[PDB]
Amino acid sequence: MKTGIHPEYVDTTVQCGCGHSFTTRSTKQSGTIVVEVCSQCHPFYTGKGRVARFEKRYG
Amino acid sequence: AHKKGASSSRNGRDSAAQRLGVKRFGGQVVKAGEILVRQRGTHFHPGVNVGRGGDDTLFALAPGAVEFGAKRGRKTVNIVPVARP
Amino acid sequence: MLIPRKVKHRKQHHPEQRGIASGGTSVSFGDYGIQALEHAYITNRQIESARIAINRHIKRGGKVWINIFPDRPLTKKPAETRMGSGKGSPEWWVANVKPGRVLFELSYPDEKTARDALTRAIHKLPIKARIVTREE
Amino acid sequence: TANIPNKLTANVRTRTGKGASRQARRDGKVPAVLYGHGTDPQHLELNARDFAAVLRSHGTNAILTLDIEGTEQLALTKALDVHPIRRNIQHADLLVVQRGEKVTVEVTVLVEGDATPGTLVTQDANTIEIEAEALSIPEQLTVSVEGVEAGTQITAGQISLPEGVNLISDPELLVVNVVEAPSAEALEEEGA
Amino acid sequence: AHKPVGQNISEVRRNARLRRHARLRKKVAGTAEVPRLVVNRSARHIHVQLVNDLNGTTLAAASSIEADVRAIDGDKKAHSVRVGQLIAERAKAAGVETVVFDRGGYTYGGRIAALADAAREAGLKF
Amino acid sequence: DVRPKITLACEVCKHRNYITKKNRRNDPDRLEIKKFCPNCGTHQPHKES
RNA sequence: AGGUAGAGCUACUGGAUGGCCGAUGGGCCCCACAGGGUUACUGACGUCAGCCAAACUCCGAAUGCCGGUAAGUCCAAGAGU
RNA sequence: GGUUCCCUCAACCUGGACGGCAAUCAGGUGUUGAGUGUAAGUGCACAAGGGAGCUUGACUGCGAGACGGACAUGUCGAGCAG
RNA sequence: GUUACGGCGGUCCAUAGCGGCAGGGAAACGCCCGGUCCCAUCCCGAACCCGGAAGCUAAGCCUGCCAGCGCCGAUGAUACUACCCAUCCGGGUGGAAAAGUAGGACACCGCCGAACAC
Ligand SMILES: [Zn+2]
Repeated sequence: MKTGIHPEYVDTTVQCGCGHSFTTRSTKQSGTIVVEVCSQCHPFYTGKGRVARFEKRYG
Repeated sequence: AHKKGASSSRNGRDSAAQRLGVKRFGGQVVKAGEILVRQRGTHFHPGVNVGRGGDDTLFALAPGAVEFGAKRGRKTVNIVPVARP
Repeated sequence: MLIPRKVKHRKQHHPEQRGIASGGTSVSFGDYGIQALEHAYITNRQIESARIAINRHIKRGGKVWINIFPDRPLTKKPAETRMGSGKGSPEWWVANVKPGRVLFELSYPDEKTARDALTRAIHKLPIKARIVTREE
Repeated sequence: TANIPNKLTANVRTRTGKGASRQARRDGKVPAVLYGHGTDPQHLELNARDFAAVLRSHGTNAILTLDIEGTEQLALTKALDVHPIRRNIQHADLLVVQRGEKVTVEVTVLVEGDATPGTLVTQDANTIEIEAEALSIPEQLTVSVEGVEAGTQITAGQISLPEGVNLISDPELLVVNVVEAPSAEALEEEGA
Repeated sequence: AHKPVGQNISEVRRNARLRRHARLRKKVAGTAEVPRLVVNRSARHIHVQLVNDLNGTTLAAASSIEADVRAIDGDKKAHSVRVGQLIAERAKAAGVETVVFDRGGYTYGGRIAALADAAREAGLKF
Repeated sequence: DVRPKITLACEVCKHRNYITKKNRRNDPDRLEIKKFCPNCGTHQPHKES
């Protein structure tokens, strides 16, 4: 692997709303990201806030 | 028929003959540096004790007698070291 | 009239007229055929006259094959001019014929009409010929 | 098929070449070659009138019984050299055979019958390859065209063969192609 | 049943090495007075020969298969130096001093270079 | 003249030693080449005159 | 050492006859798209059989040419350099 | 251009966002049908074809031996020294 | 000296190639495991390079048998040809193809080195 031409590639972790967690390596210098739909969340992988205001007005 | 026009030929060119060919045949005794074959490409490839010129001309690298052989489908020209009497 | 769609070299030497035919000396498609007996150049204007004489004599039935095609050109230079100053332009197309070569073929149900239909075509060619069949 | 072989007399050639074959043919003989599995070529001479007599009544694949200097040999006619103009027999290749030996032989096919009146019968393949034993080669295989109408193809796979005869040529050759009779407007459009 | 689709990496390596070995042979030839030095580097051992191409016969040949070479506790490069010294002794004992190096289709460097540098240090001139 | 004739002179003794041609549009600047100079007896830089 | 005469081409470059196969299109019905088939068809690709060429060749002589050797003519070719 | 090292094309089939016969990508068949600045011919896949690093021999004094030739011209060349 | 063994070569470089079937891991030849060290990618430890020894003969390699495709190919006959006869035909002496037929063929030879044995 060459020295300078490549960008940074540092460890990171991923936290998702379903309680699932990751620990991988990537180029995100922040070292941690948040994801709102993951493999565990998606309905298609599980076999299955517009509405917030919509229910906050009508009910 | 009785009507006539003007006609001519646009051909009529050629270049000088180059005198290319084999100059020393099999069995001939040659000196060192003697031209053997004149050619364009490598129709004949060099063998043992034979070089190649700038224009693909094969000459003898050592005195001896000319031999014609083949090596993996390539027509080669070789020099054999005739023994001293 | 038959003309090739294209040829590489348009002005060529005269075809040689020596020897007997090396191949194509037997009937392969039809039942009857015409076999040449001497050398000549057969122009495309005599091939078209020969195959119309066959068609008219048999009227409706039967099929006609032509085994020779006018590939080779002959050049004629302009009339009433001296010798030299180039070479003439091609004027007509010929087919080098040698003895033994089969020119035309025909497959017709009967014999008399089929055999007489070929004789009418022979009288249109500048050579001598004969009628041949598939038997030995 | 049971065939009775034909007796012939063969003489060993004293000379060979083109100056000695022309003398042989000018005399009334034909040069011949008797090779075969025995690894034993022989240059012979057969009478021209007699050799052509059996060929006229037994096909090209005749079974010969050559009498070479008093012995008897069984031979098969392999190839014939025929002049294009004079229709001579300039040569004859003969192959030694034995009884019960399977030989690949190319026999001829004859079409017979009268199809639909408005149809034209055309034959494409003149001969087909046939495997049979040395004494059972059919001298002719016939195919019948009767009641056949319009576009129809009697492929080589439908040709009946005598028992004990195999088929070397594959069943894909087109032997007879029967089609509609060409009209007078179709004879003019062809060949122009 | 199973049937591989493409060439293995062993198939590619074997005949691409000989493809660039025969390319090298266009100039390097072995004479009885100036023999030709072959080397066959492998993942395990290394071999050398002293070849004469006019006769098609080899004169001397050292290798790392010998039980004496395996006694060395160094790495593969350390095993290559000893082979580079064994061949020099056997070549000089046969009256050979000048040779020509035939690297065999490998990159000159590492175990290939360590063998040649030890034979140059031990008498052979190339 | 697209490809004019140019002369190369040694940078030490300034002797015209060679003559050649270059494209004056591909290479607009004076050519710089190391050439053997017999007068000096060694290889010296040469420049277009 | 050739590449002429000859021959050969499913061995290259071109020419080119008759069948079979049937993609693609053309035209039509398939109620319009899409959604299956039919033609005396232009019918590619493939294949069976018969061919042609000074500037085509998978091939290929006879002569001719270069060199060596043994003799022949040798009171002559009235020879070669 | 010199030199050292490395590679095999064209065409076809199948799968892919624009993308189509035909752009970039992947796999397979593929022995020369591609390419060689420029006409044609003889060659080149062992590559003379494609890629990369360093460079100027696109030198000086010479040149045994030959090709070809009415002459004047023209062509090849191992090898020695710097 | 023996072996289903490993290198380096050869032959007017396929009679040796393509394909199909069935088999081998003693030492070697390989796949294989990694990227700390020399070294490397116009991106990638895929390749080149280095350090190793868990698994495997599934591939390369090697062995035996098949004539389907390629390759070689007679004898004889013919085409052609040199010289010579021959008043427009043709013939004699010498040479002799291409295609095709019978057939051959799943290579042969040499120098080293391994393990076993002596
Ligand atoms: Zn100077």
